[PDB]
This record gives sequence, C-alpha cells and structure tokens, in this order.
Amino acid sequence: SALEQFVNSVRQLSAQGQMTQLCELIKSGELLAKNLSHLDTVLGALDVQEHSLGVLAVLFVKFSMPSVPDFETLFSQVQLFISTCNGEHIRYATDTFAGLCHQLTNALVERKQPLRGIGILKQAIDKMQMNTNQLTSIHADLCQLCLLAKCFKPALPYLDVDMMDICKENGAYDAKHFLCYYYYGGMIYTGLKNFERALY
Amino acid sequence: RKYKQAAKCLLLASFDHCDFPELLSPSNVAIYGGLCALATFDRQELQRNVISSSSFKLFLELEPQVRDIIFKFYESKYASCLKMLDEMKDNLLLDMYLAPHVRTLYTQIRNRALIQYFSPYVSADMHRMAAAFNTTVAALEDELTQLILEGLISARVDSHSKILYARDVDQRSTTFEKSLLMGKEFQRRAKAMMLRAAVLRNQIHVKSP
Repeated sequence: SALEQFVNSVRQLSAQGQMTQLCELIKSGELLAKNLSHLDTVLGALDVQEHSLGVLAVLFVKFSMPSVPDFETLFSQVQLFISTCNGEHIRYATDTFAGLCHQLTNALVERKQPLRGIGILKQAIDKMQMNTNQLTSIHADLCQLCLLAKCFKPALPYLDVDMMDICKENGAYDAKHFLCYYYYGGMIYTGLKNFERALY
Repeated sequence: RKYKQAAKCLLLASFDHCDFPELLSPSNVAIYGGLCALATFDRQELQRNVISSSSFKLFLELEPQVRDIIFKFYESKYASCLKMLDEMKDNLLLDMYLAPHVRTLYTQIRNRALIQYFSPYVSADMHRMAAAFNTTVAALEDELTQLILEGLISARVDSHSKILYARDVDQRSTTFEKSLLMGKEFQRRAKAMMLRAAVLRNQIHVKSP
C-alpha cells in the first residue's frame, strides 16, 4: 500500500521515468506501521540517484518514531546504504543522519560510544561529501566523538583537509555544524597538539 | 621629550643676547643644552656640533667639567666619565629641571656608552672592560642581560669566558627563514580566506540568540 511502488521506487523506480521522488527533500523507519521490519527490504542497497523531488514532500505526514528497534537491523542495511546504496548527491542523506543518526548519536555514548557505524558509514559519508571532504555535521558527530570519545582515527583521514563546499541549500547544515567543526578542531589539535592548525 | 629640536636650538646659543637672569645659568645653559644633545645625538654631526661648535664656544667654554666629560666620553674613559655622570646625578637633581629626567638621561647615557664602545668589537670581553665600567661581574653581565632584552648583536657568552661573542654573520639565510615564515602564514591566510569566501557566500553567520 504505502510502499507499493515506493519500495519499488527505492529498488526499481529510482533512476527511472517520472520517478523523482525521495532525495530532493533530504532513518530508523521512513514508515511507522507494524511492518517496521518491512522497513528493511531494499533501501540501503543500490544508490541515491535522481529520484529526488516528490515522495518526501508526499511522505512527510508520518514523522514519528525515527528511533525504531532496528538499531542493528535497519542499522545494518544503512551501513549497506553507506556501502551499497551510498548514492548520487548524498548531502541530503544527512536527513536520516539528522533524524536518525544524531538520534543514533544520542545512544552511542549512551551505550558506550559509536561502536558500529563509524568505519563503514564514512563510505556514504564521503559519498555525501562530494569533493573536498566537504563540510557536514557528520564531521560534528564523529569528531566530537574522536575528541571526547577515545576514538580519534576515522577522521585522521580527514585531519588537515581544506575541506569546503558546504550546503545551506535547503538547510542540510547548521551554524552549530561548523561551530562544532572548528570547535573539536581546536580541542583535538590541542589533544593532538597541532595547536597552530586548531588555533587557525 | 622630542629633544632633537631641543638640542637643535641648544647648539644655537648666541651669547650676544648676553642677559637674562630668568634665561638660564650659563653653567645650566651649557650643561642643559649639550646634555640634551648628548642624549639625542648621533656622534658625527654632534662632534661637528661639539668639536666644530663655534656659536656655542663660550657656552662650550662654560663648564670645563662637562666639556671634557663629553670629550673623553666620546674618547671613552667610561669609568670617570660615568663617575662624574652620576656625581652630577645629585646636582642635576639639584636642578629643578634636571631632576625630572635624571632616569631618562642616565638611562640613555649608559645605553649609548654601550653603543659607543661595543660597536667595533666581535666578542665582548669583560674583564678589563668591567674594570673600566666598574660594574660587578654579575651586574656587568646583567647590564648585558638588559642589553640582550633589546640588543642588536646576535651575541652569546660563555659565562666562563666572562666574555661575549657579538653578532653573527649571515643575513641571507635570515631572509630565508623570514621567507618561509612569510610563505607559511601566507598559505594560512589563504586557506582562511578560502573558507571565508565559503562562510560568506554560504550565507553563514551567527544570529543573536
């Protein structure tokens, strides 16, 4: 019903004819019924190409329970969506990132720390960040982590890039995003002792 | 305290005015003027101002004391020169108007005493020299340490030498290091302004609340 060609959209109708539905409007769910397990057939499997405009505007009428018990199951297929279905212009993938992942962020040190998402999930992170390791609040989450959480490695790739190309462009970012950005920059190059970089 | 034009006039003493009890005592006239100069000057034109002083020659010949004071000063008998220097310490104090700049004067005095003797040498030995300036070995070297605070020679001391070696040689490589410092802050600013173009053109700012 609610996903008749919609799951067919994600699987099939993404990169198709008049199927430009999900991406453009920028998560442990995406449909909150009894079939929250059917939220995990194929969404993080293929890609995030030109299926952008409509169906998010169509489907912003549910907006409840972004933290379903799929903390590993749909988490698994979203680590796939990282790997398998990373996408086209994956900035707007910050949506589930925003809605769910910060959601998920809230639990990580709430359990221990970001146990399970960092390494792979940087795949579609960087599929998101087009060119320069372009700025997102994924930086914010993971780098607040590597600052305070004792896990400083995954952004060691991303350490001294002159990353740029942020997206305001229908949100996709926040003042706090860069705030945190150079903020953990400061605190970490403190702890990392490249004090000049962070002072900068 | 712009004593340059001060001494510019001090040299200009024209005796033929010949009278003003409120003007200055010729003792104070010459000492006043010439020591403003002895603060201000660079040695060449001032020796010209001094050794080739003509208009001031009466004013010259007023204080034989201060005359040969600055004479052998530029001739560098620093010991008794500084001696009568801080002997007239008390009497410049005895000047109402020499009091207010005694520190300034004696400051720049011993400064330029340095400036005078030190310039030709390459490694500042102290032993006999300290015997001259009559500053204790520590007080000597701490005068010097002061000097370090501002000094011009890339100089260092084996304290066991009790002796400096003065400034270094190369300026080329100096230029090199300043060059690289230049370039690094250049690139620093450059990325800064790249990111600045971002933040501006990305609408970015901070609201008030």
